[PDB]
Amino acid sequence: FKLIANDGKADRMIMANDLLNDRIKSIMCLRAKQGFSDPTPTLVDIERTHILLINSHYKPFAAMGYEYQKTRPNTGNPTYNSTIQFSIPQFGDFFSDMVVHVQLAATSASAGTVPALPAFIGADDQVLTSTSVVSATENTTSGVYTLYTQSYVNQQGTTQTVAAAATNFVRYCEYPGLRLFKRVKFEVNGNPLDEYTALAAIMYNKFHVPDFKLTGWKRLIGQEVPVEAASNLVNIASTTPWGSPIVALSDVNGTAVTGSPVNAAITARKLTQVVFGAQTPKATQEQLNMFVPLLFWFRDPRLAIASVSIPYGQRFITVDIEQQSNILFTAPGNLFLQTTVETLLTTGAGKGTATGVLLTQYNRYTTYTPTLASGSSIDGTQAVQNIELYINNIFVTPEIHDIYIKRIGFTLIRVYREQVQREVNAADQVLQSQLKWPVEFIYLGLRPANNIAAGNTYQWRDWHHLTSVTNEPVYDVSQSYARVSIDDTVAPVGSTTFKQSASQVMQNQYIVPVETETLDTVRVKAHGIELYAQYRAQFYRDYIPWNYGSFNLVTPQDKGALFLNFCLYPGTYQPSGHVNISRAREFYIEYTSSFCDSSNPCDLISIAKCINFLLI
Amino acid sequence: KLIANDGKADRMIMANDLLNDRIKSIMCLRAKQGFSDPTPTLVDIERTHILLINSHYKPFAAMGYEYQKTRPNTGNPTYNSTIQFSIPQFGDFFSDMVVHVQLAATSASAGTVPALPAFIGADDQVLTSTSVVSATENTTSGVYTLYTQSYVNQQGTTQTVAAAATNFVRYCEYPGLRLFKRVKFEVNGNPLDEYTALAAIMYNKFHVPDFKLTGWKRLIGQEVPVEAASNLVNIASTTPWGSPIVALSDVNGTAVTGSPVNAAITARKLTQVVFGAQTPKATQEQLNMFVPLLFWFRDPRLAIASVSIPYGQRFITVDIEQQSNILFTAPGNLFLQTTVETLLTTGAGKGTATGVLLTQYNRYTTYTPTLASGSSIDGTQAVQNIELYINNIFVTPEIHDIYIKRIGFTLIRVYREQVQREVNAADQVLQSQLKWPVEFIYLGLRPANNIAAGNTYQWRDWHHLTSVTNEPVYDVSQSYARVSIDDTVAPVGSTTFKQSASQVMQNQYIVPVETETLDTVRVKAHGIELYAQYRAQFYRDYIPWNYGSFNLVTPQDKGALFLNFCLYPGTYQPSGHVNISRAREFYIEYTSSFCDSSNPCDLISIAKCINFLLIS
Amino acid sequence: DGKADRMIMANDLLNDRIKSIMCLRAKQGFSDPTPTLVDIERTHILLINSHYKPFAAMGYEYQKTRPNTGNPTYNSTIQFSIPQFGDFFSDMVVHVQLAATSASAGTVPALPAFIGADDQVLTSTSVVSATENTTSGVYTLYTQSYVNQQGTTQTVAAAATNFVRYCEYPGLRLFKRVKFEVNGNPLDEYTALAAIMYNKFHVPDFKLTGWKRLIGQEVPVEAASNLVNIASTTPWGSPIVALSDVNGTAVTGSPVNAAITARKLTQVVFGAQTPKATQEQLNMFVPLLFWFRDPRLAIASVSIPYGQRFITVDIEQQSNILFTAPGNLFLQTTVETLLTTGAGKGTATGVLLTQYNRYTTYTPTLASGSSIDGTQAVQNIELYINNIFVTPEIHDIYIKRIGFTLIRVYREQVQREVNAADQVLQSQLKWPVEFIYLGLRPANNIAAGNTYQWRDWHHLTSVTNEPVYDVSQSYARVSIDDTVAPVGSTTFKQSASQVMQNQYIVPVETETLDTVRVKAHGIELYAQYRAQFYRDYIPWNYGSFNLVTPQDKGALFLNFCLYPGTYQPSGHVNISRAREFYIEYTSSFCDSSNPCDLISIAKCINFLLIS
Repeated sequence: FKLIANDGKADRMIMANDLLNDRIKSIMCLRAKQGFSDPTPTLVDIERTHILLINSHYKPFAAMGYEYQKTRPNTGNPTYNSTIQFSIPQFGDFFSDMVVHVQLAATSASAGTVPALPAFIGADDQVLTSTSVVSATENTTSGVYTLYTQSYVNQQGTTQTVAAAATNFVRYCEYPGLRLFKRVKFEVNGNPLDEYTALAAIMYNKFHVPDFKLTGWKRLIGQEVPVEAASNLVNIASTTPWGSPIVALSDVNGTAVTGSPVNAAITARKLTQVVFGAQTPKATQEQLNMFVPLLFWFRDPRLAIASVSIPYGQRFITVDIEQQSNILFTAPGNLFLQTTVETLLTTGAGKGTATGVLLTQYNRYTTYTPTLASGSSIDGTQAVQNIELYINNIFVTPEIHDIYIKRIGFTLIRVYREQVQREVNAADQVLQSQLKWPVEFIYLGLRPANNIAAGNTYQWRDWHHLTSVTNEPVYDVSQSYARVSIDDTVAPVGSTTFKQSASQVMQNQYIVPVETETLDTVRVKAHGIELYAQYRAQFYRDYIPWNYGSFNLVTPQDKGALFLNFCLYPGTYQPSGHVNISRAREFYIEYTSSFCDSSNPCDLISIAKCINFLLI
Repeated sequence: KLIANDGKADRMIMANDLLNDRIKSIMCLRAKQGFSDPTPTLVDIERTHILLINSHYKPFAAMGYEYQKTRPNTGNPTYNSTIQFSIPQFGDFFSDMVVHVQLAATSASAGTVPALPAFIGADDQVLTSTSVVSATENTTSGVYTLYTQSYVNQQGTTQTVAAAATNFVRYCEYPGLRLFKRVKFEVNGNPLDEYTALAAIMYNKFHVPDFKLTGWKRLIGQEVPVEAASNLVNIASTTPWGSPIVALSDVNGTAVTGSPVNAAITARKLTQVVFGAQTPKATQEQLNMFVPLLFWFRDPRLAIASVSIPYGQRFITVDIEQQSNILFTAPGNLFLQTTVETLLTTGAGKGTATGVLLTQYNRYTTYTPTLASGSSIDGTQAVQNIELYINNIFVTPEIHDIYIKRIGFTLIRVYREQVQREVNAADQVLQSQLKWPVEFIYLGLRPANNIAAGNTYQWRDWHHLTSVTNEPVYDVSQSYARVSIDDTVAPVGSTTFKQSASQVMQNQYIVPVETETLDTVRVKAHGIELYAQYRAQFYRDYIPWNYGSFNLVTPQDKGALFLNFCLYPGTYQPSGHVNISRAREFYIEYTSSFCDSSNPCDLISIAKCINFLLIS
Repeated sequence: DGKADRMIMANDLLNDRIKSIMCLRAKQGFSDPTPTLVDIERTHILLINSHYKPFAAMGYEYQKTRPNTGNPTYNSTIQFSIPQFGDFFSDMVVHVQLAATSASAGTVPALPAFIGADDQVLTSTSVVSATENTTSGVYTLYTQSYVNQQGTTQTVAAAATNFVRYCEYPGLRLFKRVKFEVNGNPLDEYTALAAIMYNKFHVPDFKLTGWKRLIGQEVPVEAASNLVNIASTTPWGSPIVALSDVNGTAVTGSPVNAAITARKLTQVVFGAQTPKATQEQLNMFVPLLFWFRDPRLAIASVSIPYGQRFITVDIEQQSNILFTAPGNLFLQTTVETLLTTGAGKGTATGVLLTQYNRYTTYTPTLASGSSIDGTQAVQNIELYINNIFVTPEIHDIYIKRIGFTLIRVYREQVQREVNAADQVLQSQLKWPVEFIYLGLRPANNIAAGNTYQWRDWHHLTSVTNEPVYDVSQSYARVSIDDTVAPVGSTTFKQSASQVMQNQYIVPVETETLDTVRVKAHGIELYAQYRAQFYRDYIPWNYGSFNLVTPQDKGALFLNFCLYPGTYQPSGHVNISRAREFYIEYTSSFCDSSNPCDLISIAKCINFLLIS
């Protein structure tokens, strides 16, 4: 390797080594004539034109240290569905990031009973006991007798009696720490200095938690994390699980048989993902521990709030707590409805009925459905065992503190501004009347009202989704076959003494959450002037979060989360664009919907982050 | 209790005795110089010390942006054509660009069920319109082996040969990346910069971190996984296993290895499903893509002055791939059922179809998705819309005229690609495309078969830089059944106690196994070693891990290599390059364990070079 | 305008600055009165700005080096020279090559003991026992045997060979000790404990796959299945699809046609951690995690000359890197139940069989006398060094004017613990502390007797194994008399089977730390907080893309700076307090029966002279 510092026009413009060497010759000549003993230039002299890519320089920081502090509420024993207020103690010169520790008690569902059995299916041979319900459909024309059986069993398959004991399981909604804080408010002198609701908390969940922070984020707000599990070897090189008669076959023409398995080429095991946390239904949800961060601007250390700048008399963190019925839900436990259909094909007298003779073919089909126990609901006495505000307090030297107060003047801050408009229109133009400061960007969504409805059995999951979610089942079915000869003196091949039997049993069932988007197009208009033309919602959900923000902006998973951007660097502190209001009086967000109508009302959610100023 | 001045260590990191001296001095000068306030200025402190609590920012020269979409000058768009957009006159600058492509919903044409496979066995051959049956006698063992093959749909209903059948349709992986064969930024008739799908897949591998991946996939039409949860598989203190095998102990009291016990946790499984453009469907929905144009001027800092590239001579030209490389036929609801049955008789005629005393029966059943004959893609599928979206930046007139008169020039990065087809196991390939300083080079040796029409996995392998083979993984359902056919003799130890067993394919996965095509790579330029002969994992794993930070993603593709020559690939500030003298005689040397005359490969080399752009 | 826009953009100030400068330039006689971009940038920032500054000429090239200590082996000290090449040397990575290796031939072990007390038979292929029950008429038969994957029964004492696997992250455990020697004295050094703290905290997802490939961790491969859902059809037979009861209501548990067309994805692994008959040659590029990996902090070769600079790697034993695992050998456990109703019911001679049931599991089993190859060679080991070159003019200025460089060093202490709560003095802290990795790893995680040591060795919690079963369920009915109506008859036989289709092992983590408290020279730096504060909140809040929230439930981060991972210092623990530094813990797991290691790895600030 030889370094080449000056090769033509390209190197002259990128490295400028001829100039750099000329600057050195000039600087050493001036220092020498001016009487310096050391004529070699200073590193600053070089840095006035050229950057040094190898450089160990740094600056000393004004002496600084920090320490967290727990604080209990002024409002006594904490409960669900209440307002909890913390004082911001006088401790550090500044206070910065905050996080609230919430402790929810271990809880179980009340005792219930096995519900009544389903109604009859077939019109014939109806029998109802305490343990099963049996009906049948005859068909003497085809000779097929269909028998319907439904019963209740546990996981091991033991039949459960109607009205016997049964207990539902309990689960927390997804992201319960985000839904638990109905409203979070930082107020000084009676008025809210900044505030946000659970809609902002879930907007943050979708746009500002990259994967290198996700596992801890999920743990802070009570969302279970998946755990990877490894299986036995499913492929072993040079062998196969298939029996020999079907392996490595060739047809009569020498060609390998389509559908004939061959030996595996690699040795591999399977990975599966399991969850067993707050969102998985359990007989007893263990004590839930969450550390909910407060998503205020001053979480940034550079933006730490000077303690003397706010009186201790009226400075508070005030949190409205969601109700338990929106956080904890019952779910089916160790109780399953077994639905079995059996077909018996007879060919003799009475065929198609229960008295038909000569059974040639038998088939069984069976599914299992998790079932709710009657009268088993959540424990309403579940205690909020502990809640405490953690405040990071920063300390500085007395000299710098006095200089900082007298010379800082003000600080640039960011605040939330929320508006929710109920809609039954497929298309509408919604004046944004809570938007009233320089807006950097707006989170936008059209959440169906059913996502938060107590009648939606999937509210625990759908509440934070911004789309209409339907549930598509995926079945794992075990197929079996069996043939048996009942006459040891007659050849089975081609005889009715060569019986047939088959079975399809449900092995497991998955639920695919299928999102149907609620926004087709979005338009942003201010005083009859387009800020954003009518573009497909996919432009705001996919392209804008992809192009802007760097690691501060995450492309959202939710198909309904949209980002109306007005700045060049959405995550950074340095201002880089806004829409002032200002002539923003008539600020309109116009949408088109293929989902929203009178039968499917939705909430147009628009949350903006605005710039304001705090004078210290 | 802050400390600030504990020893030499605190003296060099915080320098608090120095800072106090500077403050005490500054207060005395200002007092001596007649200032009303002697306390220093934050700038005065920051000339030596850095302030960790600082809300300072600089005002930005007023600017705002707005997107504008335009249609091509070349009329109705089609596959296999050139589409050209003019860049309209709108803002003072134009920046990031994205192209909306809309492909009509499409399905395959009607076909037929193909002919059944040939005979497997030599005996008892029967050909039906609905099944093909053969057999293999074995009088020595008494085993009659019966082979049956037929066609079924998903529900299992038999399909008649030459009856109706329709194939499904699928898109190739990353359709938005392959759709654009070439993308041109044209000025004065000269290509100012251009790239291919090869550069697009290099970007897909190296510059899409996980916090941008979901949105990136949606922009280019790649399906996104959807996580689905199952029923509870583990329930604390119970089991799915029947009691006779649960928690057994041997005669010595030790727990039986292989005897399952109750579960200790309660868990669900998570599986992932896809159902988008790449999943075969009877009808693929209207595919909407917003394909970003990966030019350098996507950076807002590097927006192009509208005056410096005049209107009327600036164009975006896009070459569109043929339809047959984007949309593909895949098997529909038609499956080949492969069944082997073995009959173990012991009486007269054992091993033939006339065997009498049947003792054991086995059935083995696999299913293979099958293409219908004469069912192909719709060649009239229209490109329903294509529009270029351009971000337009507006600035004040005062700063505009100052910047255009003073910036002089701007650095740009341009693609420079070369593809050399190889049948040599090792070769030294002169890189003739290189004319300018090179920051880094994307490298790969892609097998020609990955883009060959004869490859039925071309829809998937086209962007892979290795040789991919397909390894089946079988989910097998095993069943057993035993029945006594004589109620007067005990079953145990009697031939009246018949046996039956079945193995049915429940599902099958395809594992894409990558075989690396590059063993070692060496970089030699102007008779100078810039990279010695190093293993391919050095360029694939080590270099992307060490350099680039969040701007350089470690590639999943095992054949993606990154030859770096700068310290910070991904930043605008230059940080190293290969100079033009060496770039004009530049060699990339490889050794391969795969490439030979039976496996031709293309050595793809795409360098990112530095050039310049004058202003007006 | 107005007020808000005057403070964010100050455009009326900017225009007045422009008007002022253009006039003063005209007053002073400048030919071009239009302002300079610098003059604008003294107050306002230019969001569109293609300006850059030229860098002093500099290039880099890597170099490969073989060790001074002869042929490399396991369980040995390997030392490298740092050759003289560039003016500075920077990032380092070590290529390790481990030979392809297989287990020695062994045998099929002895069959298990009898389960039932009756009808006990032992052959070379199976062990059979039975439990009678004349009261219920159920005769239970137990059969255990060895098979391969295809189900072919294996004979006791016949040939059988174990597979081999590597521990997880073999590149991190192989380098038992990595140290940078300068003039005899270790300038900085770390262990595998520091390497796995980097694994948990400093590898974000955009670097994860290559990291795993660098240190020998297998990477999952996504695999797609056939279609499982097809719109407007179903896999279920007609008799159970879309049923309605007698009231017209759709039947609960009756499947309907699929609404979407979807296929499944699953992940498979088949690398160094997956057991194989032959583990092919393993190639790792293990990076050395020293501070001077940052190009800016590259070490001047003149200040640390050749001959007095070395990289020394202590290599772990093979028994901690390579392990045996079950091969193509499985124990089949089968239970059959025969309910008879006639004479001799509940015994082997009972007549009238109405119900048959079979339960069958398979457990992967080790072959006897099949162990790892102790002669497996370290086929190659080489040090890669990035060498940085500069012009002679700037090197001269830089060596005379830089003075010193701040460096960071690892300081580690391991404390064997049997107390449920303790106050542990951190006696290894010489220098200012930026942050501390904390962990309480059970001694059983690195125990030779722990069959899961290949996996648990780097975990900081107590790990237990929870099976998850895939079970195939079957049913069969047969009429054995063609003259009797089957419904309601004992001639209508019943049969059912549960067969294990697969089995997963879920690693269940039990945290070993409940609360942590930090006391230093009589000062509380951290009150007694829950472990989840240090594992979840602190890594989430701090560090940006340089601090990853750890997956390990036992990884704790004791932070004392504002920007961990960045070169510019942003907070530390003064040395006075560091000399009397205590970490007080509370544990639900550690006791006299469960020893644990309190692992504390501090990152400290140190200076380094130049020239």
